[PDB]
Amino acid sequence: TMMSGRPGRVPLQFLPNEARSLPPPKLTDPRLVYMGFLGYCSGLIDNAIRRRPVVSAGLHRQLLYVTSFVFFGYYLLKRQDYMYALRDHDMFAYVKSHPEDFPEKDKKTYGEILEEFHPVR
Amino acid sequence: PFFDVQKRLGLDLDRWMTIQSAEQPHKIPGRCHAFEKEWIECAHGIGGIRAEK
Amino acid sequence: SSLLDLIWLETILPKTTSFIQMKMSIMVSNQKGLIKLYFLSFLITIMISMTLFN
Amino acid sequence: NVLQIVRDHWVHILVPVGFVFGCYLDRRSDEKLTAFRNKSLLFKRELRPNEEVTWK
Amino acid sequence: MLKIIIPTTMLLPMTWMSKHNMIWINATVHSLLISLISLSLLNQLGENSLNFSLTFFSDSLSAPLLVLTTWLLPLMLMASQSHLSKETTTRKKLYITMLILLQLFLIMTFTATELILFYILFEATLVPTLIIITRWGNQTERLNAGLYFLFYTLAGSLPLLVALVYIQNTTGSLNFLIIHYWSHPLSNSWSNIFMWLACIMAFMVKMPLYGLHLWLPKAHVEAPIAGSMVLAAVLLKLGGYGMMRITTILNPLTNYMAYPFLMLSMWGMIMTSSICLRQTDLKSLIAYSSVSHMALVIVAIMIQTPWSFMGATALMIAHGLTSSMLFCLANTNYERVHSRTMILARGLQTLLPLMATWWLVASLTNLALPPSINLIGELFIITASFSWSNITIILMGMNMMITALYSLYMLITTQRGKYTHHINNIKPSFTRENALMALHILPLLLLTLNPKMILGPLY
Amino acid sequence: IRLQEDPDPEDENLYEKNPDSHGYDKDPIVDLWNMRVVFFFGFSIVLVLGSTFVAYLPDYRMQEWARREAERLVKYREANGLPLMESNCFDPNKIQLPE
Amino acid sequence: IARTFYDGPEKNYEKTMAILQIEAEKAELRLKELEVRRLMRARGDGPWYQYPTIDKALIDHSPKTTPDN
Amino acid sequence: MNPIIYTTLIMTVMSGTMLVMISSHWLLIWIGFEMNLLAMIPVLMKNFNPRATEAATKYFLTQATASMMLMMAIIINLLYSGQWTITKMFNPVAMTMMTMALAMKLGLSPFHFWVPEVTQGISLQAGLLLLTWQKLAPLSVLCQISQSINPNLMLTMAMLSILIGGWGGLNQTQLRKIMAYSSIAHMGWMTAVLPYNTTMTILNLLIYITMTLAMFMLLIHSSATTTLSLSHTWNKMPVITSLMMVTLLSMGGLPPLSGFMPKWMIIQEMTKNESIIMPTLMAMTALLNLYFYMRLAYSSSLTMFPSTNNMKMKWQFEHTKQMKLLPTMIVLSTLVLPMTPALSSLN
Amino acid sequence: AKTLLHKYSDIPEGTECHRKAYASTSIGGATGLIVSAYSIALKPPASFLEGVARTGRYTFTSAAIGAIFGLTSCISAQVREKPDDPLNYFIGGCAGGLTLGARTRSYGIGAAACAYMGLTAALVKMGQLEGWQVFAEPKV
Ligand SMILES: CCCCCCCCCCCCCCCCCC(=O)OC[C@H](COP(=O)([O-])OCC(O)COP(=O)([O-])OC[C@@H](COC(=O)CCCCCCCCCCCCCCCCC)OC(=O)CCCCCCCCCCCCCCCCC)OC(=O)CCCCCCCCCCCCCCCCC
Ligand SMILES: CCCCCCCCCCCCCCCCC[C@@H](O)O[C@H](CO[C@H](O)CCCCCCCCCCCCCCC)COP(=O)(O)OCC[N+](C)(C)C
Repeated sequence: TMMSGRPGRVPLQFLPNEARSLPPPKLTDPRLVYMGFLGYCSGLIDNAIRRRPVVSAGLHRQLLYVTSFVFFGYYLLKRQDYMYALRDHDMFAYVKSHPEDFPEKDKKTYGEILEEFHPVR
Repeated sequence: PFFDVQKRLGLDLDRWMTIQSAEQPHKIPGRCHAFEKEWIECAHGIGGIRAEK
Repeated sequence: SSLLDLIWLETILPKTTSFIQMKMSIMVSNQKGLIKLYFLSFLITIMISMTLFN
Repeated sequence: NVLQIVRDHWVHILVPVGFVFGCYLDRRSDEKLTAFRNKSLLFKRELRPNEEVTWK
Repeated sequence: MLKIIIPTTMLLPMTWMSKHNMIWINATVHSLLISLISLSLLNQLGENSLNFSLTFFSDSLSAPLLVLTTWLLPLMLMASQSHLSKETTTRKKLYITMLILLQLFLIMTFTATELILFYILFEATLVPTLIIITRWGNQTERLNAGLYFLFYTLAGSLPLLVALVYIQNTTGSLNFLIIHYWSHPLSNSWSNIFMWLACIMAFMVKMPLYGLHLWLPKAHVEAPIAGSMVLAAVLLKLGGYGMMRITTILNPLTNYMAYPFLMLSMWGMIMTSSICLRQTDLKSLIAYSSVSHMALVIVAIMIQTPWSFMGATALMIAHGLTSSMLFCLANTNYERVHSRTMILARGLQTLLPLMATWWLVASLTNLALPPSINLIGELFIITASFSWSNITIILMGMNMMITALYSLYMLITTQRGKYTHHINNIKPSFTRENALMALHILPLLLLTLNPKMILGPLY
Repeated sequence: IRLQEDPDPEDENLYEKNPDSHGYDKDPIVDLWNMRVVFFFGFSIVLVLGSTFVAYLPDYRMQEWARREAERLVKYREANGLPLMESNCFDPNKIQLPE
Repeated sequence: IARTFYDGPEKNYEKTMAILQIEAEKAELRLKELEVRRLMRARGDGPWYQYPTIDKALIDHSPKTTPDN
Repeated sequence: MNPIIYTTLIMTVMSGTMLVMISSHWLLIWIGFEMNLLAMIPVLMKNFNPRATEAATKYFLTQATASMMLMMAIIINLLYSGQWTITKMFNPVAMTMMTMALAMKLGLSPFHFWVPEVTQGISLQAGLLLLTWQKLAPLSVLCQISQSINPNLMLTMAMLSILIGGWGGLNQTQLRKIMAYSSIAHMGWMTAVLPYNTTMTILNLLIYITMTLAMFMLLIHSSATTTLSLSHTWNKMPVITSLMMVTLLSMGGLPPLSGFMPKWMIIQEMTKNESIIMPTLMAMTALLNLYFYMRLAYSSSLTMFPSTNNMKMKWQFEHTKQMKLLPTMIVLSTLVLPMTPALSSLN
Repeated sequence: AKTLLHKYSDIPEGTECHRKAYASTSIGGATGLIVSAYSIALKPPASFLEGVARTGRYTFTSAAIGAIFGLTSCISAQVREKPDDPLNYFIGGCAGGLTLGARTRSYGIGAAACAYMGLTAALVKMGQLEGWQVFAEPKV
């Protein structure tokens, strides 16, 4: 468990207060569109299993499938983005705090670096 | 895995019984109350790895 | 065609592997469903784990 | 009648509109990679009087 | 690449929404349109690749393969509608759906810019192919053929996944551009030897290498005609494309590790040609010819010189076209007499003259007849092998002689002689079959006219 | 017999019902239009138009550019007595060898 | 054809520069993240791998039956 | 069984598992396991027959032994530390006892025989509940105590589980025993990744639960318990066979289906920790599971087996009961590979 | 187990062939005893004498395989004067496979065992040389 038990973590909180400072996903996010596509596929499979006309029947039901998937996908994307932002924040802070462990190395050009040449023949 | 409903809701379901340095009936002390208190206070807030080291 | 393609290249990789897997499958699944037998197996496993794992 | 032809041949626009939508998404992908536009050492130049960007 | 990817994913709903008698017409017409659109990818650069976005890029190696895939889809539709007349509408649409899904996976495979996304797509191509074989194949052995194909490919490719994730952990990236610019020599150690083995063995199984090839006759003989066409023309070329791409990070260890694979390739080239000489089945003959040509391509990639890569690219494109055409011709014969035996139907020149002409042209391209791109690729590989060593010419000449022998043997056996007397149902060739052969053969000669389009990035 | 199974059907000949058939479909009109669209699109459009498009693709591979650059380099170098092909790809002054 | 269908070489050149910069930055970040994870797990002094310990708010500090706790 | 009694027993099983998941005290965790087992026995015996009675007896014996060993480990840990909280265990012997007990509860090899036996004994609904929920609880305990797990013992049991699952499934021809051996193999994968990333353990658990729910509900819909029974389903409802074939392909780990995501992530995570031989062996051994999934797919969808004469009456009639969330389980178990980076949300 | 492996590895690679053979024989005997115990538990014999016979047969087969592997590997390393070479372990593994084939009285089992055990033993030698680990310690 890497980030479980990180200080200041409220248990059973899907989205903390500090996540509000991040850009929310655009409603036309390709990931949101894919969640809607999953909802549509679920609706078609429902019609097929129940032996209704696949594309025509149950338009209200198919709409509910798509809407539920888009809703949950929006909140899932927010939580995923928050966790990744948290990971990057922690990593940058640790690198800043441990300079002796993450030292800046002098850059040498390829005119100074010597590399063995392996001919292909 | 661990859903800390007790911490979230402010409940106390078994944390009273977890340790022998906690509140006991009639203030009966444990055999190693002072040692356990010292160890808990030392290891508070630094995690398992640093606490063991 | 015959000796290599139809016979020996077939025997080395896919036929031998399939035969070994079939034999091991028969060995694993050939159980009488006797709780006495596989609880004795559990006892052996527990003793081995206690002794040979440190 | 005329309606039946549209009722039957409405599926012949799907691939063309897919091509158009793909071109649009290609342009959108290009417009997010404009961080070194007019900044490469080989191609950096001065802007013309009546142009805002070198390429789109 | 989205202007080519989205129209395929729109072929899907169009196929499922068109009428019951317009599925073949719609699919064929719009496949041809998508092929025409994909022809625009041939305008490549001399310095670098076409970096469309972060996810897709095109090169002089990817572009001809994409054009071949997009061109092969409508031909497969024509052959399929030949052999799937009595099927239900839903199952016809499912077959067309499998073909479209396979094309989409192949497009994204050739244009994927990361080794891991390339792996995901190049493994995703297995499912539609397996379904097509084991569902719409004719004989009993389609099930065993599908098992062989699937498990050979997966046993080859799982260590590749392990090696790819290991390399990502080691170097930070699997992007092809980054691993090309930040490549480092591979030191001679056991760990490096096994990394090299993981990668190369995945693609050698996909190729196939001689000794890892039995799945190929099993699957190519037992698949339906569209399955046979896509298995030989395109799916064999995923191995070559992958081996060309991944050998950036495998030097100089490729100089020392290529001896077993070169020996296997040269000797198995000889052996598979000799097998072709004595095959009682036509489809098996074409499959073993495919094995021999891919052995030559493996030799080219392993010797790994600028002249060998150009020959490898040319030979891959040429073999795709030629083998697809040969499979189509054999399938027309099979749809006449309902048997794959080569000596059952004879005198087909005096029963069907224009099909005899198509057989002649396909067999003349199968053997390297100048100035065809088949010969161009074979000759470039032979020249590079001659620079590698001077006995490769001995093996290459023997292979060319045997190739001519078995190609003309197939032609003479099927077309010449006297017709079988009791086969009285050889109806005249259909316009559909004639047009299929013409659409196979004309692009090959036009590619002869303009050969720099299929010589790869090293040109 | 071990099953109630259909007999194997006789092969269906497309020329019996439709003597002037192209082999695309059982229906004559659908068959004719399938032939027409295949021939038109494939042969005419793809073959002719794609071949001429590929023939007249712009010279983005820089063959003629490289030839003109080489002519300029050769003219300049032979005018001044310099070697036509430089002996080194990079500048040895920029290169720093180990001691 | 060049006017109607294609673009100038500058667009592809500078797009490749942008793509390469993004990919190089991502590779650097991946390697640095691996290093940080290794150090955090080995030492236990960062926000990661903070396995719980017993809360010291549970200790009862009131006088007991016996003076010596 | 009365419907009210049945739903209260289901709620008691769920309450025991939730007590295990939310407790911070080893005694309360043990109480949760006990409550789960006590309410779970009648669910297995819901349809009374000798096979159900035998399966319930074997399950009770195994789970009682595991609970006894678990309590012994808890007491030994208390002896050497005086701590009741569930954290890193302070005694290696207590940790070994705890690992053995939790592995016996989960069915990891060599504690696996009861899994195929009980699953074949009990009905399809009972097997669904068994596999899913009764894997859900002990894995949460293991994730809590992961930092003290012996890697050698855990990985040995995981590789044994993968091998045994593959081989047993190869031999089996009954659908419930096939499902049980598949379950053993998947538990092997999860516990193999357990000592490195509990997040990856949770991801594999969720994907496995989704695929298992879809598969068991398809079997319940088709009323098929053997291979030959499932071979008649193409002549009644060919859609169910196709969905089952796609789900079987997903379970075998073929890209780009959802079954590839856990294997991919686990291989990557173990490679980060300098494990190569173990991921390679694990990946190669899954070909056995794929083989018997493909053998099952040949019989049901890719080939048409002979049918009978009363299938005509079955055609005339229609399926009444509607499975809850079957389309959602079908979609989630096959089409969520492009949504892989949500495992950070899972973190 | 760990003690036996430590003894075998503490004997140097190309020296003390008798001690190497003794250590490998002990390891093989322990493995055979474990296999025989599981076989007795899972497939009960018809009699105590039959159980003892089966245990002895399995134990002797495993001990012979271990002794042949260790002796052959050490002798090959000694005569070739090339320690730290996987070929020695490959030869030992194929010799052990031939011993298994002789014990089972089957040429096919002998050949397959020679191939597989040779590859396994050579891989183990390569792992010792290169630092490969099977049960890797958690990090990262
Ligand atoms: C969108 C098009 C499709 C794209 C697919 C891409 C992937 C999507 C996945 C999910 C798809 C949604 C779910 C569909 C379920 C359909 C079930 C069904 O009944 O199908 C038949 C049904 C019609 O038949 P029916 O009247 O129901 O009669 C059925 C009887 O069985 C008829 O009787 P019968 O006996 O003749 O039928 C028997 C038949 C009946 O069997 C079926 O119909 C089953 C079909 C497959 C099961 C569903 C699998 C879902 C899992 C994901 C993978 C799907 C790939 C294939 C998708 C097929 C889609 C139909 O079974 C067989 O023949 C057995 C064959 C066994 C092998 C093949 C089956 C497995 C194929 C999939 C595995 C390979 C996956 C590879 C990996 C990659 C995946 C992406 O087809 C449809 O309704 C078509 C669905 C789509 C309609 C169009 C939707 C879009 C409309 C326009 C949108 C425009 C957008 C805006 C554009 C801009 C301009 C405006
Ligand atoms: C009507 C609209 C649609 C609704 C449909 C609902 C269906 C889903 C139901 C919602 C499930 C999530 C519950 C949200 C409220 C609970 C809040 C809490 O549970 O969230 C966090 C935890 O929530 C879950 O752990 C993560 C939720 C996300 C899981 C779904 C995505 C799984 C990844 C799959 C990727 C590929 C598929 C992509 C989705 C299709 C709390 O963290 P914590 O209490 O401290 O965890 C302790 C244990 N740990 C640390 C070991 C983890």
